[PDB]
Amino acid sequence: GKYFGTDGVRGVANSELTPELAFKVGRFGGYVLTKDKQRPKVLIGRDTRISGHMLEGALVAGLLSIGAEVMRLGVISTPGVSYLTKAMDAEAGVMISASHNPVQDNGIKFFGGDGFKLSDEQEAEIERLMDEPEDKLPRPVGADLGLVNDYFEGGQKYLQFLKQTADEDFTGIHVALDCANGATSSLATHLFADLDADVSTMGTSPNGLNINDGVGSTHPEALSAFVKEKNADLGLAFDGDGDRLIAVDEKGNIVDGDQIMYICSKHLKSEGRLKDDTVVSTVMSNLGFYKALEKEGIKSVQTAVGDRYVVEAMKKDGYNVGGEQSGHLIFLDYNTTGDGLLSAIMLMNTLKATGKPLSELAAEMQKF
Amino acid sequence: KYFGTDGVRGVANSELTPELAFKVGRFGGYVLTKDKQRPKVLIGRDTRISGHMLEGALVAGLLSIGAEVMRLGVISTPGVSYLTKAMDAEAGVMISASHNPVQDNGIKFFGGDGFKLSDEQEAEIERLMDEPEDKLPRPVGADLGLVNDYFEGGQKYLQFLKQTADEDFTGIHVALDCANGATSSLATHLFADLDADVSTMGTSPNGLNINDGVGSTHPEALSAFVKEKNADLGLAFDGDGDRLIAVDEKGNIVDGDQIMYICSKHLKSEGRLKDDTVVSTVMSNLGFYKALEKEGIKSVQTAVGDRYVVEAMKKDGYNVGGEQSGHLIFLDYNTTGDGLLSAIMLMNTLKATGKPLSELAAEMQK
Amino acid sequence: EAQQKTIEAITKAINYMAKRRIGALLTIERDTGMGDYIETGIPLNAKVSSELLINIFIPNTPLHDGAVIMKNNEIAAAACYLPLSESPFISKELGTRHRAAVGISEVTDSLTIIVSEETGGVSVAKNGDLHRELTEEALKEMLEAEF
Amino acid sequence: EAQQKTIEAITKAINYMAKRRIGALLTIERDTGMGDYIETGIPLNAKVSSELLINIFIPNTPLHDGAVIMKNNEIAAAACYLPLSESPFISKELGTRHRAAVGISEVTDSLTIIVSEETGGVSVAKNGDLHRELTEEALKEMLEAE
Repeated sequence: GKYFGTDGVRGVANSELTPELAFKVGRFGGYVLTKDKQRPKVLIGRDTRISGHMLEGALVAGLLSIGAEVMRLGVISTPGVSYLTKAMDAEAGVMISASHNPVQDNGIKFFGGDGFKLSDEQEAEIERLMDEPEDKLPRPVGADLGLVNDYFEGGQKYLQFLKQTADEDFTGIHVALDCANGATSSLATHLFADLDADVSTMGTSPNGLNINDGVGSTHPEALSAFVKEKNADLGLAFDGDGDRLIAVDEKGNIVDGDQIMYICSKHLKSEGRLKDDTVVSTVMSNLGFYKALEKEGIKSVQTAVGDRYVVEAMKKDGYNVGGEQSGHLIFLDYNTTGDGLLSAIMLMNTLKATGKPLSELAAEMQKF
Repeated sequence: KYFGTDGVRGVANSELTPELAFKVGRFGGYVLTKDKQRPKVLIGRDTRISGHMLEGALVAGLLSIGAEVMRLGVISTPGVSYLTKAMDAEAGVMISASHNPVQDNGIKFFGGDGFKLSDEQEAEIERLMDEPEDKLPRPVGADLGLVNDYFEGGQKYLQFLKQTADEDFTGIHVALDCANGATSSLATHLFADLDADVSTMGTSPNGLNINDGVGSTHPEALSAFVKEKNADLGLAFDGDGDRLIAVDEKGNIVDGDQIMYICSKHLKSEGRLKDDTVVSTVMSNLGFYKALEKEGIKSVQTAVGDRYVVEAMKKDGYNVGGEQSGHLIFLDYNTTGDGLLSAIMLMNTLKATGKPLSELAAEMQK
Repeated sequence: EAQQKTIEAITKAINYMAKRRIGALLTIERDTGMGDYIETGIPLNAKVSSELLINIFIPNTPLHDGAVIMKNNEIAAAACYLPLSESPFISKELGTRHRAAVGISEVTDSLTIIVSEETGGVSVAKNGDLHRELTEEALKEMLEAEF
Repeated sequence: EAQQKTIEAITKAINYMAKRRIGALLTIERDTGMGDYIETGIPLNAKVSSELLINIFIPNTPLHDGAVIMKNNEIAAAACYLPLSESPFISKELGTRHRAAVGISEVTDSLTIIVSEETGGVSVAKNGDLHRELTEEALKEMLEAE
């Protein structure tokens, strides 16, 4: 899609995704989402990548070059970015990250005021302006320039949200966390600590170079060994930007997105919160997932791969829960994109409310 | 031709574009990269609303060639030079446009020694800004630049100024006009931590009110404020805090020549004035040199602009130099003009002689 | 005489939490003794400054759910519990924080500032009346309750 | 007497920030006058309470870049800056906070507690010596030694 692929604008930093390119992105995107209101409120967040700082600087320079009010967030998951953009009625939100990809890669992703990916018309116009070799866009000066209000506390807002979506504190549960050395590094260890659970950490020590480095949802074997080492009740593996979640049972086995979807949707049906008792998923789901869904009387709608179609279906039909085998789970009751920590909280809700271990809950769904 | 006297200057966004600031950061970082393949450039700004945009573009540029960047936040240009020297850092950058209106801004460079970049380096930087091919290395992955914000540097530069006072200024009422600039947070901490009764004005910046009827260039507001609060003296720094204009208890202006005279006379009385000479520009007043002769102080004159004043102080090893503007260099302590340092020296004279500012300034007749 | 220095801190803190979406509830004592309500929170007796107030009303934090009460130019206590106003006349806008603010204005002469967690609009309660949607300089001029 | 309180507050605050891995730096004065270091931070002169301490060191906040200074049984100031010790016995990659703690413990009789933002382990600094990874009762006994 020229510049705006599935996951926004992506490339290897500096060489492909150049700071000049990020500057043009910020400027033209801020202009396109400015049209109606005089001084948009774009807020921006990133993962822990060493290229994040450079791309954030270029993006904020661009956004201020057309008068947009910029709210820096620091390191925060893409779910947190969406939640803050919605809960603050802001015109747009930006996440500089490239989920689970190696540290050398990075990417810019946009969210509208509703908390969803920018409309394809807006992206089309942004790309239209990136082709004219004349920067004929307004250049405000003096007081007309952009404004900046750093909001590094925003995380704790998004934290206070996640904290309230727990049916009770998880006292007496030993949980191991693998945060991929990513955005959730500071968040998750705080969250489950405020929910009274003995957390055991790994991949929570980012340095801008070690993101998704043998850790995270894509490399859960380290967490698989770590769970058995600390004899924890379960392990949680988020990815770089904290939008996926991969669980690990007390036995050390991996619990992919299909099993977590089954477990959480079954629990939500047990609470009656599952809307119409249907679950949205992709082609990538396993046969036994649908088998167990039928076994528990849960209808299901399947869409093409990619979460934009999952959210399209949940949108039009008003469905409560959706997800992918990747671990990217959307609970539209609470958020508009995939939320690793929210999914983890739902899994912990199921664990606490049923008292069963994670292996027993995940064994109800038999993979083919 | 991008690097004038005060570095690269222009009205923000329209002339001094963020693209231009990015090119500045990138090419300057390459020029300052030749030693180690990770320079330590640190960067600071005044309270200008364009400061954030230009800083973002500059940091993007500096990281696009691997330079380690140390953001400083709001700090005076003297503080920038002092920190770049005291940290053995390769370079320092100041986003500001001294005393100019808020719409204007500028990038200024300092080498590791604390002085303006050598004309060879600036020449090369401008050479690279002419090739329409960005053929400079584009480090990737771990080779990219690194940034570790050092907003604490201010308190270092503060901790330095605090030790350059011969004693705390107890019992002195001083009015401060910080032009809503970089000196807003620093000076009010300084003279309060030195036990002086401070009365503030122009210490409430909002990114739009810098040098707005306040500061060294607009001293009448402080002139009225001194008489209103019946302070012993008023101090007016400018936007980036490199100039200083004093106001006596009577409300009269005390320009750079009078402050030079007062401070050099006190330093001679302490023997700290090197060879009992003072460097100045053509713009200085005749009576300034008259009183210099009257107090047995030799004098060297240079062309206008502080690069020649510091050139003379460099070659001849001289202690003190200045201009009528209020830009005073005390090479014992700093390498560029320092508003707060000059203020501390003036307060030293006041405290040690007990005389009022009017009486001290009356010794030099304009 | 140097109370303007304190108003500067209060206005900067309130404009900071308002520019974002940080709930706030600041009461300020005047003539009525508020010790009965001070002794319900975490005692501080701290010097004011904007940064302390902003830190007090941060999410997740302990002493943020409730109101801080300002006494003789000092933050006497935080996380204090204020009585809710049984009066009708307003409820339609949720309340809770606003209800607790309005409740103390019938019983005390205190001037209570509020920042909405949903809107970010600055509200003030005095003599039982709650003024909504205040501007930055309207509140500043409003804060001249000091002589 | 009035030492059981404040001490209880310090340990409760430290365990709160340790479970959540929140960096913290708290310098208790004893005999050496540290006013020169107090006048560099945000003055509070507040009564000591666990909740106030927790609020001070929130991850990113105006009252978090620096160290809290305790004089008498009151938090004299917050966000104060301490000198770095440049000592080789500081296990590297840590520093910053730990360097400042040991640096202020080299010059003064102060007892400096630190909470690591990376590990969450409680550290203590006295007379230039830094003991890492302390238990709750180890910190309790140390703070009763004060």
